[PDB]
Amino acid sequence: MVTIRLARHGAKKRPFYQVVVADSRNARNGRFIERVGFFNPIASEKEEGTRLDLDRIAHWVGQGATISDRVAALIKEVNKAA
Amino acid sequence: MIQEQTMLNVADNSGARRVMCIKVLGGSHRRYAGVGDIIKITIKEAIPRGKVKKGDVLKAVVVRTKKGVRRPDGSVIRFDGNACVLLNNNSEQPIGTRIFGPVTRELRSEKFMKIISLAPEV
Amino acid sequence: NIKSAKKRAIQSEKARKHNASRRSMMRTFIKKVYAAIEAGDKAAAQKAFNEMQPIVDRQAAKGLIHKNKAARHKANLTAQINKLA
Amino acid sequence: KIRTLQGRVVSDKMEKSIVVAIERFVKHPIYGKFIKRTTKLHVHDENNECGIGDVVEIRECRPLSKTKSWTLVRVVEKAV
RNA sequence: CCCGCAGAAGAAGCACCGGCUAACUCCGUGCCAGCAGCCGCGGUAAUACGGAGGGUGCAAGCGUUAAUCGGAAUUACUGGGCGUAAAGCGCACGCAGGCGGUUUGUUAAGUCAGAUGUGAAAUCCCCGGGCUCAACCUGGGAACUGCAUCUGAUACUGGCAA
RNA sequence: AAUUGAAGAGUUUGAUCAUGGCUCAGAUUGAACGCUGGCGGCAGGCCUAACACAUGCAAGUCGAACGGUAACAGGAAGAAGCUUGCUUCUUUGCUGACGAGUGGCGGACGGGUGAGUAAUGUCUGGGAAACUGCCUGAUGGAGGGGGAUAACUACUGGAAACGGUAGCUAAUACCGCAUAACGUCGCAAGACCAAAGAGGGGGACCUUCGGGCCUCUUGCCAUCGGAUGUGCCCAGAUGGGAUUAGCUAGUAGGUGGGGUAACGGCUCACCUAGGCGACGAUCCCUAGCUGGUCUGAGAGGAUGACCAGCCACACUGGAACUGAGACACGGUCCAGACUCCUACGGGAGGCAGCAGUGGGGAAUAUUGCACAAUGGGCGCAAGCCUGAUGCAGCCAUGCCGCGUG
Ligand SMILES: [Mg+2]
Ligand SMILES: [Mg+2]
Ligand SMILES: [Mg+2]
Ligand SMILES: [Mg+2]
Ligand SMILES: [Mg+2]
Ligand SMILES: [Mg+2]
Ligand SMILES: [Mg+2]
Ligand SMILES: [Mg+2]
Ligand SMILES: [Mg+2]
Ligand SMILES: [Mg+2]
Ligand SMILES: [Mg+2]
Ligand SMILES: [Mg+2]
Ligand SMILES: [Mg+2]
Ligand SMILES: [Mg+2]
Ligand SMILES: [Mg+2]
Ligand SMILES: [Mg+2]
Ligand SMILES: [Mg+2]
Ligand SMILES: [Mg+2]
Ligand SMILES: [Mg+2]
Ligand SMILES: [Mg+2]
Ligand SMILES: [Mg+2]
Ligand SMILES: [Mg+2]
Ligand SMILES: [Mg+2]
Ligand SMILES: [Mg+2]
Ligand SMILES: [Mg+2]
Ligand SMILES: [Mg+2]
Ligand SMILES: [Mg+2]
Ligand SMILES: [Mg+2]
Repeated sequence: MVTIRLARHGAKKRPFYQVVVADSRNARNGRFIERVGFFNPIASEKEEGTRLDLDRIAHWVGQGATISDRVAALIKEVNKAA
Repeated sequence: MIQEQTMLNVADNSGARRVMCIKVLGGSHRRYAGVGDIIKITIKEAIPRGKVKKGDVLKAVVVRTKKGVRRPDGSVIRFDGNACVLLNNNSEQPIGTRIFGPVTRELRSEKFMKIISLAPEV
Repeated sequence: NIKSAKKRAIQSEKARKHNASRRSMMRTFIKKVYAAIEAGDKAAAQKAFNEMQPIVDRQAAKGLIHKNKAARHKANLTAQINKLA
Repeated sequence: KIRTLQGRVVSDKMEKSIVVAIERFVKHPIYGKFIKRTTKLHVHDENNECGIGDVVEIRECRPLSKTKSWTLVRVVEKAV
């Protein structure tokens, strides 16, 4: 079944994840279906640090995708509407 | 029952396929080798990357023969062909590491224990 | 080779024998049908079909011939029998 | 039609085993001159009807044989 | 990452200097020992060998070797040649193939136009953002010069006709 | 805003211009060696022998499917260590838990490699005849029976690997029987197919005090969808050679039978006599393809490590079984090559997973740490597993920064 998860395109000691929808069986940084956000956990308090096209995530969870554990947090941490 | 001119098959991974006996060792004027005796052989034909080349001259112990072997009750074990296992000249002892086809317990010879240990049958 | 799912090896044999028998018995009842068609007996031909239909449909359900494989067989047989029955 | 092909006949002499020539011009990918790159196709035509020299319209069907993935649609012209 | 502590304290090498090519003298040697990417240096004043002083070049690297492309328009499509320098077959006839005067009509394959879809992400590039800088990491664009489908345009080329 | 970028020199001659090779300045490298060598950040690290491999580790998990107790942990009617509340053994699986076994799901992923393959490949663009585990929408299912068996017990053969008898037992193992439509065959009439339970808490009421009953959860069966994955067909493109010009009998097509999840010479029988080929078949040689990488002003030339996609292989040749998926990387079977064990009768094994070793070479690293993160398997969960991964160690191998004042 398809899934929403973090690919780790970071860089030793300063991780920076892509968040992707893909066949759960593939590699954590391998073939995916589409990209649907990102999540810099070193965001720094400056500006940005967790952009996340919700209305797609939506779409796939409609089509049956499961979500990670971390991602699930981020969504319920983006809040949702504000 | 082998003698000079007799061809033999090979019961090991020596690389020799066909050998000839050019001598029956073990006694002046001695005609036959059989059972499990040591013979001197020349190599009539061998595979292309074996432990031995054709034309090589060394010893071997006969381990299978058409004439076979009698046992202390009268029975006989007879083989469809004659086979020997190549040995190194200044040591007897087998040049190969694997043995093929059955052999007889007559080889209980100390120096041929590896030959029984290996080898499928009897 | 040494790893738990040695178990799997011995398992797939239990399975294999199971399916082997039901797989034969099935193609037997299938044979009985093509037999009558080659014979000429339209009745035994229908008689054969009506006893094999369930066991095919049935096997499929159980899943050693899953779906359409059955279908084809019925379809085929049905044509044959009333081709001259 | 989801696309169609034209082409002359080239060979009719075989129980529906019709093969058709197709002709394109193409710019040589290296020296720019335009040359004739021909294509032959093995097409089905039930009850054999075209004849060597006929222009014919053709369409891509599923496999009718190891070789055949095209039936014909219409004929055009004859007695070349 | 931050604060204190001691004391310049632990921390410079390699190739080159005849021309190409940035950098010159002396001593030794004497067609020897030897150098050399190419030219070519060495037989008594060697800026070319070896050493030394000085200098030039690079620096935790520096040289040598190997390897791709470049300069090479030296396989020339863009972008070359064959009288005498490499190169016109000894001559002809001709199949395939390439090319083909001039007119009108038709076709719409080559050609041209538009629309749609597709051209994975990374990479490259532009504008930013984050690690003290940079390498590195990242947002977003741009680009992927391509392919196909549909509809059109008919001057040129191809097809058909006369 | 976003490819807006192009240089020449040395050397045939006494000298010259031309012709023409040789050479040089530049970028680039998974590099090696020689001299030298201070620190850090990111990266790279067997290019050779798809050579051969010692040892550890690289796939398990679920007691909320099942009978269960062998280990250690408690508790227990009751027997006790007794220093009368602190507690010892007989036992008792009573539950916390759990070796072994049955069962379930995963061992088809992740990770390795480039051998074979000039096309069951790859890239581009398309097509019709198919299946699709877990996840998800919809609609109903989930009745009632049966015979087994491992474990275990006894006896017994082996040095070991691992067996032989006889019993004995549970289930989400297995099979009938029912039920059967918007499913399958069928123009129709008709005919035909399925399943499994397990927990959590709970008012009466009460039961053989185990539970019914209520209640929610989770799994189980069927049909049609989705989603994804995969199978298949067409066209173009994707190395070289004529000192290779002819190739082809399942060959090309048809008809029918069979077959596959599916179209199909896929297979067969019979018929037609076709099919390919100088727009390069056949034969031979070499080769995984791509995105892209280097270079070049471009056009090109060269290239396919590291990252991502596809294919292919898993000691060599061949096979199939299980399964939704394999003709299976740490599965099975046969043959082979080769290695290990042995009490000599017989057994066992495959690093192109990680590290490591021998060998080859000019040359390429530690038998490290951790599941903390991310990702994967299983579990309601807690968790367990994870050489994927995240880190660390080694080498100036490269890039970048900095210092040695
Ligand atoms: Mg049929
Ligand atoms: Mg100068
Ligand atoms: Mg010098
Ligand atoms: Mg001097
Ligand atoms: Mg050039
Ligand atoms: Mg010229
Ligand atoms: Mg000349
Ligand atoms: Mg002439
Ligand atoms: Mg004209
Ligand atoms: Mg892209
Ligand atoms: Mg900055
Ligand atoms: Mg015209
Ligand atoms: Mg001169
Ligand atoms: Mg050193
Ligand atoms: Mg257990
Ligand atoms: Mg190869
Ligand atoms: Mg069942
Ligand atoms: Mg029924
Ligand atoms: Mg039941
Ligand atoms: Mg057919
Ligand atoms: Mg150029
Ligand atoms: Mg790798
Ligand atoms: Mg195999
Ligand atoms: Mg199967
Ligand atoms: Mg292995
Ligand atoms: Mg290893
Ligand atoms: Mg060595
Ligand atoms: Mg690793």
